[PDB]
Amino acid sequence: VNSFSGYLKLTDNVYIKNADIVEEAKKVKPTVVVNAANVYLKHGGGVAGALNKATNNAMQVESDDYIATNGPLKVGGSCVLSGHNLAKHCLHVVGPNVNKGEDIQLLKSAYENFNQHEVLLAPLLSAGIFGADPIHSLRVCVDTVRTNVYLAVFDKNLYDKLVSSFL
Ligand SMILES: O=C1CCCN1Nc1ncnc2[nH]c3cc(F)ccc3c12
Repeated sequence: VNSFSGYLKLTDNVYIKNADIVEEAKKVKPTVVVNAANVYLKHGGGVAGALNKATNNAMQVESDDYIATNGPLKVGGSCVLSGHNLAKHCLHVVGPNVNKGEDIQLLKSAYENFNQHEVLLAPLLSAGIFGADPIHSLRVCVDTVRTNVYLAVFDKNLYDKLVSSFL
């Protein structure tokens, strides 16, 4: 038993809710919140900008030190950093950004990072400003992630579409 509330159960291990991931994280304090990161951990907009804003820019300060030490992430890769006031940890995962011409097949690799964590609160990778089809992203999630994932979808219209079309 865990504290996630109001989710629709899609599969054995995948759950979905129309919610603002920032508000959900603040209320749940999950062990892991996933960020929709880029390879430079520049959290300027989308989910990343919202999560970073909710940390009062502490996520960005920590991220800049991470990059200065380690260099950029790989597309499809991830790193674990602090969850600040939102979660114990933030798993920064880089899905491919279609608006940069990145290969979509990397989306499966991106989701594989979730399997290193027993339970996660997450957005749909490569959705939103990353330009992928969220219905495809949901399919890859269900077919790749084996750990327990609670997906927060900000847009109510999109949430209803994802549910209604789910196979
Ligand atoms: O809806 C979708 C589907 C693909 C990613 N994505 N974006 C979010 N998904 C969940 N929670 C979110 N909170 C936000 C706050 C913002 F300012 C901007 C975007 C989001 C967001």
